[PDB]
Amino acid sequence: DVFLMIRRHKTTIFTDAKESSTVFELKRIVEGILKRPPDEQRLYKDDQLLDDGKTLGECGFTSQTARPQAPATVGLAFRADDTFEALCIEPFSSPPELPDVMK
Amino acid sequence: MYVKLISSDGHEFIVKREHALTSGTIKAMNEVNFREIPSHVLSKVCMYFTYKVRYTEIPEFPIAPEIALELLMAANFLDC
Amino acid sequence: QAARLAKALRELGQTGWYWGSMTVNEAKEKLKEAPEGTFLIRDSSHSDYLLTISVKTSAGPTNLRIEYQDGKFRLDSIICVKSKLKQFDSVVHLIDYYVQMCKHLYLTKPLYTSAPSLQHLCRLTINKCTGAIWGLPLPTRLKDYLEEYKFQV
Ligand code: NI
Ligand code: NI
Ligand code: NI
Repeated sequence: DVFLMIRRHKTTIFTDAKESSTVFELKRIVEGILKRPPDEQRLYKDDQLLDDGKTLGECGFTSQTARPQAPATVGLAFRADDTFEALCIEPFSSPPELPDVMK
Repeated sequence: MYVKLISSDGHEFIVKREHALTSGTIKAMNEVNFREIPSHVLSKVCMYFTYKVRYTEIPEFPIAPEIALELLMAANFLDC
Repeated sequence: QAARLAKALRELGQTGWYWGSMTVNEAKEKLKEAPEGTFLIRDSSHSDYLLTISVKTSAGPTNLRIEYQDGKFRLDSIICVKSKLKQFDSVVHLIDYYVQMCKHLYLTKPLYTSAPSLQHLCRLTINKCTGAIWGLPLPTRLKDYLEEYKFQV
């Protein structure tokens, strides 16, 4: 298994998949949750657009690299009428400054 | 199958219902809004859920010192 | 003495890496494929000893017993030179001491019986950063919780 965070705007999906499963199959997972078909989805590893036919392993999502405790991020962009929106992921909030004693 | 957990800052985390039930609080209470738990904390909570379910050789669960105090309070609140 | 022993065994139960009545054979089977330094504590099957450290070495799992005498824990003085041995009220402290000292006995990562609570994992993390619990922005109940287990492992 590979452990993933699928992220778009302010949405984050925690899910797992086989290293051997494909990008398309992951889109089918996204479609079940977020109700948008595969051809209205683009998935990314960082800035790299992921091809439907590649397995997750071939995209660089390995069980060593995508653990339950430290899932790998897949970016997600939807169709926006006649095009695709730009890939955009809202950062999580910033932690406060450490107390002094935690030096 | 899935539940939505919303942080104070409005980030929406979609996690397997089974995983979310790791929290006794969540188990007790489709969406849950956490008005007092920000996304840098809630995100790590969700990773904890995955880790706990998967490990129920258990690996280390690393926590940045910078989130540790808030995470402790959240974990205590969530009963996990 | 019983009060001290009670506190020590309470800490040991809180670790998540105390395996109780685990047999010698069970420990070796568990550590067989583990990385070097991986360790657990279990009961000793030997009359003279309370507890044993089972640890993976580069040559296979090995066992180092812990003595408990005069209200103090120390490593096996039959194996280690008695004069070079530190004595501890707390057996988790003993382990923590050796884990930190190689950050002599090579101990790295404990073998958990099950997944620790998130609360406990946060406690370990905070312990790595400070002993000054009184200065932390936490409710008293959570400070009390930190006070109960001050170790980094
Ligand atoms: Ni955005
Ligand atoms: Ni020795
Ligand atoms: Ni002591």
